[PDB]
Amino acid sequence: SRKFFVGGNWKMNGRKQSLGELIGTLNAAKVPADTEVVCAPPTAYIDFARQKLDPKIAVAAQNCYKVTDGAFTGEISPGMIKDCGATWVVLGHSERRHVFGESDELIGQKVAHALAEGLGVIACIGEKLDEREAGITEKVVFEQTKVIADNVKDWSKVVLAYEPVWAIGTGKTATPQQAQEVHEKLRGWLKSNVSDAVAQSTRIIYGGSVTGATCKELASQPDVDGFLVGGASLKPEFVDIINAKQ
Amino acid sequence: SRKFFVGGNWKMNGRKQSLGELIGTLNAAKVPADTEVVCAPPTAYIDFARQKLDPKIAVAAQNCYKVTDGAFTGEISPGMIKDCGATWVVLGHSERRHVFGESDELIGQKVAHALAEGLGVIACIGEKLDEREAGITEKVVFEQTKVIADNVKDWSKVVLAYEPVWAIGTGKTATPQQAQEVHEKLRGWLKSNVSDAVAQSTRIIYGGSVTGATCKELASQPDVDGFLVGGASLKPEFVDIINAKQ
Repeated sequence: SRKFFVGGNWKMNGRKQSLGELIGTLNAAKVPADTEVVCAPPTAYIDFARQKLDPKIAVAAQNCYKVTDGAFTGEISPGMIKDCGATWVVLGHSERRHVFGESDELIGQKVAHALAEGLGVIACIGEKLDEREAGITEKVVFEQTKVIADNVKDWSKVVLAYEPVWAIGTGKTATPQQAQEVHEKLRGWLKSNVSDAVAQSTRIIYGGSVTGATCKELASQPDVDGFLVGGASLKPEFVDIINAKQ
Repeated sequence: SRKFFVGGNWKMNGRKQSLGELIGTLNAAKVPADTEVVCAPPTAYIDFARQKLDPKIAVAAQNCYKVTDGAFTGEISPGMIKDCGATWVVLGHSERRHVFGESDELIGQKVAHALAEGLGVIACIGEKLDEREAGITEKVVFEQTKVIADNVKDWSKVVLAYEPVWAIGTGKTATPQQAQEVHEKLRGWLKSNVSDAVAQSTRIIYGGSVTGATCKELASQPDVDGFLVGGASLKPEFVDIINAKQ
């Protein structure tokens, strides 16, 4: 049994007014004892969000760089994230890979550094539509997962998030069975490439479309251990998703 | 007369404690009249710094993206920057261009968006060593400045910062005469391609190595209107540089 994990990625949305209201709503929510909840605010608001959020909810940064301090204008380090009271960082998000061209190697180095500095890591992988239709879903997600694994010595504070990028605004959508299919393959890769123990214990969360209407069936899939939620994470709907297994 | 402008780019350095100390020292400093001082904290600390800094000192973000909200995990918008009480953003910094591969096109789009949203912009340009040695300093900085300028509709909100990347961490050093040479070329470019008014009124600040021992000679150069200070901005030496015209 792996502990249910629900992360909310606020992306680049919100201001203090709107996010304060959202945080009020989340603070009022009775968070299930068996569910681990994490919110990832825009970078300018990590501090603000951590101050306002009840400690029952953890805060994540949406990205970080790979050294503790340096001449990297516009970046932040795991040390700063921890200093702001956040305990997680999202790494390798599809938007960072594809819009900002972050390489597997760079993401791997970020993972190693974030873990070494005491953060938990939500490490994201996922294939694009062209890749899925060319039939290389496995080649792609396995290679992304491998580079992440090459940089994980301890999987205790790692959560893998599968993003079906092929279903983001493409005209295709993933069924719960298709999500389950990839999650199972990913877990199989962990078994065959790392260990049975790591495969059994590592949360693989779903980063596809999830809403109040769909969260229950997705959460029931045997290899789906939770969610990295997009737009719904900014709405009272997020609470329904937190309640997915209740 | 152009108002002397001193910016401190903290880059990816510091934590609440050390930055709190830096801020205390800055608050206690006597800033000369007619000197505009701006500090650019790491993104996680924009909010923190603005809360702690005397209102006499403005806060800048070190980067932003080109739309107001959106699916850009890890980015922030001019709207968020303003919401945290900051009034400037640094754009096109050498580290953004050369470590994170930000294109001129992207930088131009960011400048346009930040200005449309009512932020001030510190727009950075500068040539690398291989460019300097190839004798194409003017070609490079002129092309960078052109993209910036094509995306400016009100120069009263812009400061241009020349970074001699060729001298920074290469082992080469820039003299006051070399800085002045480039600044005069840039002002002449503004005069020829934008207007006489804009050339006369626009601050062009020097973003190369500056110490307490070099700042007065640099600030005495006719076309040098201040500094974008790097590492020294974290130290008491910054106050000396603020007083370069004194």
